[PDB]
Amino acid sequence: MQIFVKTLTGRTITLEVEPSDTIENVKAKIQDKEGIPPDQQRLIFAGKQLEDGRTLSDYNIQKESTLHLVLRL
Repeated sequence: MQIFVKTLTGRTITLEVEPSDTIENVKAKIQDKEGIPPDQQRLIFAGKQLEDGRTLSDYNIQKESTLHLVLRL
């Protein structure tokens, strides 16, 4: 399924994911597409900071949902 990742720069990238995918794997996908190292990535959805070990389905992230990417040093 397609999801959107909104960056602070104002740019939004599209990811192809499955609800069974872990947050860690999503961050890996972001690295492959944009080159941002996972340890610098903070993902936000529905006011929650997403935890690496959990899956997208755990957070009820549906298709065409938008995640917010904030970078930590």
